Amino acid sequence: VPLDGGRFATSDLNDLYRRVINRNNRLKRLLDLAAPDIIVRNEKRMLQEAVDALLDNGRRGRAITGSNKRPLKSLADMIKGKQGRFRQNLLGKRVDYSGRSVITVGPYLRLHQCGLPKKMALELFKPFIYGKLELRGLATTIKAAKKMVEREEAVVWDILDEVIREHPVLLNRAPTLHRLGIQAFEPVLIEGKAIQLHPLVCAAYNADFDGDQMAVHVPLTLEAQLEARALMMSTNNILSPANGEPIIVPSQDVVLGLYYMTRDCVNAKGEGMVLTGPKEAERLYRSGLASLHARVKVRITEYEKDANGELVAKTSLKDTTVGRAILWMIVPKGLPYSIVNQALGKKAISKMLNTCYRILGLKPTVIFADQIMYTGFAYAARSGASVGIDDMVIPEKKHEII
Amino acid sequence: RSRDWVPRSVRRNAREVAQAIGQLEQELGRNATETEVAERLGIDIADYRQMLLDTNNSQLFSYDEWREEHGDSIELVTDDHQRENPLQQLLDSNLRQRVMEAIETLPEREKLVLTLYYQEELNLKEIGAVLEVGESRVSQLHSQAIKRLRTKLGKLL
Amino acid sequence: YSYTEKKRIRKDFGKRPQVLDVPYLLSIQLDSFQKFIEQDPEGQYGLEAAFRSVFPIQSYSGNSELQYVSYRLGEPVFDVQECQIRGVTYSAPLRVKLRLVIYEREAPEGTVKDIKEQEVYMGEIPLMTDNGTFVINGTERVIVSQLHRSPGVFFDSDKGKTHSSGKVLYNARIIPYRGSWLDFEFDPKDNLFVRIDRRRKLPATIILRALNYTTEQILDLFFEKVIFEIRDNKLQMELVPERLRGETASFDIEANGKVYVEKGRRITARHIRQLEKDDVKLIEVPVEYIAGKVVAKDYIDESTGELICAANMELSLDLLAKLSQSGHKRIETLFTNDLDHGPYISETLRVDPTNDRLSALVEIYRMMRPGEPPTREAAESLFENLFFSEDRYDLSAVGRMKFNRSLLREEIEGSGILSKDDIIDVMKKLIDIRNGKGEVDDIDHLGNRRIRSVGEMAENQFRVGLVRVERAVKERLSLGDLDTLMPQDMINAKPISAAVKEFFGSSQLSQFMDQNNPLSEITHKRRISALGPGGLTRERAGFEVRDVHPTHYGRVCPIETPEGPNIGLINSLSVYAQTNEYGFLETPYRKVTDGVVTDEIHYLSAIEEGNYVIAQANSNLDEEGHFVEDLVTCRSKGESSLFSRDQVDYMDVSTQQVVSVGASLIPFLEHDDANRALMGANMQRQAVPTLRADKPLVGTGMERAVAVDSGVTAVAKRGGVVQYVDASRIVIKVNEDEMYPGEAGIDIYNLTKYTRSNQNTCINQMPCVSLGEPVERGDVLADGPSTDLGELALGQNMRVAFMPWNGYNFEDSILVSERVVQEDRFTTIHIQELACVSRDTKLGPEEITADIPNVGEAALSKLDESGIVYIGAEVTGGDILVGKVTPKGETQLTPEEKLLRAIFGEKASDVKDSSLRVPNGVSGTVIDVQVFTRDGVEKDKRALEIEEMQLKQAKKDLSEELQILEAGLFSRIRAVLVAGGVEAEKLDKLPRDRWLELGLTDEEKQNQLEQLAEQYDELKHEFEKKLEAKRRKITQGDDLAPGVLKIVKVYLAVKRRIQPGDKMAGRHGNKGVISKINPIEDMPYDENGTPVDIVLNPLGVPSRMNIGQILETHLGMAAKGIGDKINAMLKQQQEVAKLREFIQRAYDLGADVRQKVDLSTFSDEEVMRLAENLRKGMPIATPVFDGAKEAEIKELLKLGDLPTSGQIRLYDGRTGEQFERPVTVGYMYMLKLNHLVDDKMHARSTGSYSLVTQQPLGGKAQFGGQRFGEMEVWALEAYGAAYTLQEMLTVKSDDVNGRTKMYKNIVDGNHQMEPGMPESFNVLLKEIRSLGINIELEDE
Amino acid sequence: ERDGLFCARIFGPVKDYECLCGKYKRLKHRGVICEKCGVEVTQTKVRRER
DNA sequence: AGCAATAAAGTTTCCTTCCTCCTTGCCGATAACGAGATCAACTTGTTTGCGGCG
Ligand SMILES: [Mg+2]
Ligand SMILES: [Zn+2]
Repeated sequence: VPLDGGRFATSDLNDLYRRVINRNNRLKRLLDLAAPDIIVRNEKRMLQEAVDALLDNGRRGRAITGSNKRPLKSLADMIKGKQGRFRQNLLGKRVDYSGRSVITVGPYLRLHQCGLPKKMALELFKPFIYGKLELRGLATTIKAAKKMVEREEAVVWDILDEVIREHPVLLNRAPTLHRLGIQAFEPVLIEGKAIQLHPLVCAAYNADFDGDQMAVHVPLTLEAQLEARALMMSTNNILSPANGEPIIVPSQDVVLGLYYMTRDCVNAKGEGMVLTGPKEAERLYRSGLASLHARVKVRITEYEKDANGELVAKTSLKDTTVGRAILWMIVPKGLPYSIVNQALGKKAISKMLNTCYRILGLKPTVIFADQIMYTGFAYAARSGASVGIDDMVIPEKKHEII
Repeated sequence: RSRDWVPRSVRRNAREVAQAIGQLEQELGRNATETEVAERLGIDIADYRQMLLDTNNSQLFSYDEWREEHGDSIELVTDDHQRENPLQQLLDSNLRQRVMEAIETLPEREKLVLTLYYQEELNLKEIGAVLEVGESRVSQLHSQAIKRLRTKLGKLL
Repeated sequence: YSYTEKKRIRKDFGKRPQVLDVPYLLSIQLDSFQKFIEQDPEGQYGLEAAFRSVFPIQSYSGNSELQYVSYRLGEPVFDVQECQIRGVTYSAPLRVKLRLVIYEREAPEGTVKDIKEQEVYMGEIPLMTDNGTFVINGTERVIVSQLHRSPGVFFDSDKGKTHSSGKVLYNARIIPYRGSWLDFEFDPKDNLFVRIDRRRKLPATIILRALNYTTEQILDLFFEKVIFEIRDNKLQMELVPERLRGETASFDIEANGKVYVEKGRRITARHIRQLEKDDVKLIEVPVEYIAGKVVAKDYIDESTGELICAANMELSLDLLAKLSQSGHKRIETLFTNDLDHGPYISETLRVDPTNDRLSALVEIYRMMRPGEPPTREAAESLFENLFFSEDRYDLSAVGRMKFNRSLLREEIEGSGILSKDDIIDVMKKLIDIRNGKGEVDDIDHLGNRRIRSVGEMAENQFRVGLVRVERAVKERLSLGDLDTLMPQDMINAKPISAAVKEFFGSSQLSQFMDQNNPLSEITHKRRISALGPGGLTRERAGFEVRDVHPTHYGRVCPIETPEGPNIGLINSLSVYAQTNEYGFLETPYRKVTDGVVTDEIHYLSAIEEGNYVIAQANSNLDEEGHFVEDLVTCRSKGESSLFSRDQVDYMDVSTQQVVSVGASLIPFLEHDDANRALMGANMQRQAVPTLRADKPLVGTGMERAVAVDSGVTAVAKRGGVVQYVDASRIVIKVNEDEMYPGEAGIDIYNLTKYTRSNQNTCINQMPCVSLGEPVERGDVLADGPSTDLGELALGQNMRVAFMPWNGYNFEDSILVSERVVQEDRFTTIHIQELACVSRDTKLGPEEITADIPNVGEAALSKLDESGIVYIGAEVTGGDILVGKVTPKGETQLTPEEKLLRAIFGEKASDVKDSSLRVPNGVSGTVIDVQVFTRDGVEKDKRALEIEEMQLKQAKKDLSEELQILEAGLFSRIRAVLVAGGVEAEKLDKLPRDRWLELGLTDEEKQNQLEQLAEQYDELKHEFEKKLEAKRRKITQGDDLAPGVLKIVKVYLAVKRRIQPGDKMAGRHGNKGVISKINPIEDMPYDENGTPVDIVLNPLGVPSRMNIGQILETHLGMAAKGIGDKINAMLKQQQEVAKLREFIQRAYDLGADVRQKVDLSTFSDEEVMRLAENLRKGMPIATPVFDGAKEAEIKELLKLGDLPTSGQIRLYDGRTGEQFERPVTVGYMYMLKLNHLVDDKMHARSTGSYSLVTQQPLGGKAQFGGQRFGEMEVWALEAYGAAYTLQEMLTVKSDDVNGRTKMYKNIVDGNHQMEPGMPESFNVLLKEIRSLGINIELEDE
Repeated sequence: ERDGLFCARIFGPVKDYECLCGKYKRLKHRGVICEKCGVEVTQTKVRRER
């Protein structure tokens, strides 16, 4: 095919066909004369050499090149290595109805939600829009849809909101190690050009928020839509098939909030007084009368289903820190009160959740987890939390040892 | 000569500019004052001005890697002008049935004239031979069909 | 200090007395090309070296000959700026001296036959800037300096190659600078072999005969003669006592009359002492000791001529008898202490088939030249060529030198060609280490690696072109006429220029430069590799080179090299690193003499150091005594340890010499992890300058030197006073003493305003100077893009306090206010360039014209009559720039478009448009246009307007110039008429030209009127001359590719502001994404109402250990207060003496910082301006390891009247209550980067495709679809959702029918599917059958 | 070009298809009678992929 | 309003047609120079098979 300035670009295959043909034609011309045999011999040496070099250049004899000193690429490497159809073209695919961007965080979100900047998603559900603008009769035909769309009317955004509800999508970090490297989320449109991301699935993706990128794909049809809503959704993908553990570890922050608050000092104040329930711990501390971290006696109402899966209510009193009181506010009606009577190391939360799932079923665990995130972020912000050069500690018993 | 596929007098002129330009570059001792080329090879400017196109531009290959290690080839940085497009044929067929829609109220032969010439890509004056009226009535009626289709709206202009 | 320094001083806390100020930094490229071009007479380098290397040429006969004499260059036609503008390489002429001399071949050497001594132009060449670059075709570029292995010799030993053995195999290698390598080797069976350019193995000894050597002489050289002697029946034999050493007695070893070693008995060291002692060599021995011994030399019967035993043949007792009676009472044999003296050569020989020399040459030829007939002289010529022809072999006596050292000779130099002695000696050294003596050595030791520079590359490509010449030159000498053939008639200059152009345009070394920030360039030219030709490869090369070697110390920075697969390979030069003259390295060191550090220096090698000891600078020195402490950590032998004080030889200079400059500049390196220090300085180059140039406050000391030596800025060439000033240019008047006489001495400087970078950025300059003010030499006069007052400015300093906030700083994510968005003070610009060309078709010419059919006038409104935009406009995607059009042929349409044209009826011309337009997604401002058009063609009219206003400009500039100059000269032209009378104001009032006739006296002064008119004529003539030259050069048309008619080119301007996603970080690896911007009102704030700027996540301090960022932060808060304390006073307008004392004491804080300044020196106005600059904050230098201290941070902070830890009470903007704890707060100086949200984002529904396979492309530039890998398949299969994949592979990839009908169904509301088969499948089938195969398929 | 690699002749197998004045040729429009001269024509067959 | 006439104007065909150009094949005029190499590759590397290779 030709180029901008009339120049050409070609396939070397042709070049190899040519030599073959020349030689064969020569050979006929020669044969018509019954010539001495030696030139015939040479003619066929050069023949077969041309032939197999067509098939596969530098295998038998050393390779033919152009002027560049580079091979005249044969067939076989249409099929071979990575370059071949298999590993390049046939198994691995370039794709339309796809996109990507840099990402970031949505903390407040719910797990199933994912941030969408306007214009890309706008582009992506284009033919749906066109169908519905012929539906409403705004765009009686296609060009009117196009033209109002490139005019970006408010109705455009209204119908965008109309469509994208319940309209899930597919998410991809690179590289795909295990099957959770991708997941199936539900959109929430946002005003930017960068995605927000629910924090906890940094680990399924090995993601850190320092400048990575993700891509997005689409179950255009319904079957795949429903599969992703039913299989790859954030709710199914909560335990490794490798070893049966929660992959929902709250790594580093919310842990801190919980450990800090759910803790037993002695020093502050109000040590050893009496309440009805946790709502009074809220009542005081939101007025700021008590140390949350202070063992004090209160009354709690714990529930149980020692019956054949039927609740068994009771209540009793506890010398406990205030935060434990508060955090009982959120436990969903199945647990003992021993669950909280320590200052909550990481694995305590692991087993918190494990128990929560294996007893109570699934969805309460999810909900429980969500509020753990929200509240621990909240009181982490409340916490007051920083470090200094003075928080570095040097034992006086170092220099003498050395 | 067999392998090369460019003409001969071409290469004569190429040899000639080679000899001449070297000869005169040593006459002078510096370069690129093409008016001298117009002089010494005093035929015309446009002649060589074309010739430089003709000669000084050779072919290249397709799969040369793209430079700063093998990011991609030249086979991925290519473009086309003769592409497919789905809606132009769509609306063309729409306009085809609009043509019959427009002309179905108009005289019987011209209906069939413009149908069978425009539909199945057949003969026009084949019909002018059938009637044998001189194709003047054809002319005004064709004008009228245009006046009839200039009663509606369509973009793709 | 200097004026520029009086403007703004940066404090320091360094304490060690510095000896050295850093040198000129990029001396090396300058030097290399300088020596390359320069006319060396004798001590040749490069070009003269190349000529005198290819010292003259003579004919295929030997009848005639050219001769070199000398050369010269020209000066360039075009200046720099026109070259970059015009679109050309910047180059120099070349001018050659030559003498065609001819010999009379009748006469013996009747040399007076013919002389044609003339000169010759041949080729231009490119030259360098004062900066380092070569522009090419209007493209500024740089080539890289290389590292690789020396030539010479090299020893090594593989360890268990046939691992069944688990045995060592030694071998030796020789690598000429140019010519063939050579390899000597052992085998599992203790036998020597050789190969050239890894030819197949051969016995070595063959070649020894091939050099006309007999086995006799062979083992004479290699082997010492074990002499037996047959005294009338019995065997006696000579013995050296130290041959029987660790050896055991075969018989009754004794004397003539005395026993030393009994049977079975080891010849101890005692008996060696006896045998040396009592004076015995000749010892009776059994005849049986022979049988098994080998004859040394082919012994015969002299009467017969019969090899009773061929040489190198084991011996016996029947052969003893025959040999004894033959008249041989002495038999030389080989010594075999297989422990020490093994007869590896004897073994290698008796494996070798050949005896004669000639057949050995034949067999070598037959290997080397297989099939070809064995013609004698051909083999001789081949062999002489490979190593004994000056043509195809060389050493680069460095090779010779290193080799002689590896020979342990004395003579450094020699030839470029081998000798026999040398080869013999390498065989000897090989066998000696094989016995054990000595050792092989290493690669990573820099002493073995030599660097290589631009000059040499030029040399080699140049002489290559010379050889291309040599060919045809000889072809024509012998044949053509001699009398008439001018020397220049034969030649050509294409190939030379071709190579030169090539690697200046084709090499993997020559790259674009990184115009982003000064550091980027200066480092990128200080960047080292071992890749390209004569180098290595990523996948082949491994770990051993990537790692660290101790010799790197003080030459190479360990702390900048990337994360890519090329980790350890490239690494930047150290700071005070220098190069040996050869291409090795060196580094200065302070001598330690009598304990005293002598203040001298020596740039010591990568070898020398291993001998001596060097002291460390962190050592506290005892104040003109010596090193204070006893056990000083010194270093030698590739390691460090603790030594005494008197013991030392030398000391380093600094604490810095190891690092890079990219490394050196973050302060408090001394408190953090290494890897992330790498990351820090690696991104530190990758920044962008803001609109404005904000300083830092915490420094190291060096920023000024790079601020200078980048060369971006205005400079004080020569002292003066500011004459004229503007926002675009400057004029200076030069001081008298500096104003040397000939010129009037008025420098000027036209500045570079809004101009594009290769990374597409805003470039510009600006004054930081005033009018009517003196100037010292050297100082700058206007800033560059990213600096202030001669100091680096590439980021901004801002507030921060760190704590969680609601999950907007989850993993290092960042959160900020919004006031800075009002200030737009990180906002920047991205110039974008665009063009459109007119070309001549086969039919005819493309044209450019406003008029085009089927256009709404809306577009045209912004175009002029020719079809070109009005400058200053503001534009958007879809808009049109250039009304370009194309004369076209015709087409054979069909009724579809027939009828669409029947309907619309808008006529199709014989032309279409080829117009230039705004790409989708882009919008901005036009500010400049240029046009280029050929010599031959009418200049499209607006380009004439542009040439005319460019002439207007140039004329105006030169008018200004000469008007000023000549106005200085009008001073004389008035004053000297005053000499010779008085017309006190009858002079002045009447018009000034009409002064010549005024009162006129004879004797000398008629000549003075003539001198007047003379100068007048001179000057007007110069003016006309200058206009002529310049007006021609400007008016001169362009040089173009074939087919081109002319081109247009456009620039643009667009300005980018923050949106979240924007990457940013600081100087400690402290990366981060931005998620949200905060209104002020929810910001945490303070006692005094000040909210904060920036917020952070401190979980990643210890995990990362970027602790020095803390220290800064103390200081970040700290010195600010001083400025406020001053600005407080300022707005209060207190008093000078208050400023005086307060400032002096600011500088008078520390214990033992070196700098000591007074200000009673300085004037009041200096104080005012200084104070006025300091108001924003007091900046400081923290040297890296001679840094400040916590005492001192907290000292300044205690003066600043604040929490000592600087960690304090804050309340919430949202709710307005106090947090629990205090929080450390301060300022960081941080950055922005080029990984931007708009630079990266892309989506795609539907568009272009491939062609051979019809599936989509990739790349935002070409509307790219994303890729879907096998890994994503595997995961999906893990779930098991078939239909997804069906779709993913059919419709969104290949099935065209599929994509069509699904698009149809969707717009119809139908969300359903139908599959097909990929085209890409059957392609493979069609390949398969192509290969001669009945691939096929079984139908259902 | 014909007898070639992109051989026009295989798509236009010569001995073929010309009308008198030389409008329709080379397989391009199989079912074409060149109408001005009314000349009927036969025998042509198309691949592009074979 | 429907139907035709005369006159004019622009054609597409189209076909020759004779200038000029351009390209496909052939054959020729002194006598003898030298068997190529020519400017490259730097030796990844461990595992595994098979032909020797005793
Ligand atoms: Mg990451
Ligand atoms: Zn026809």
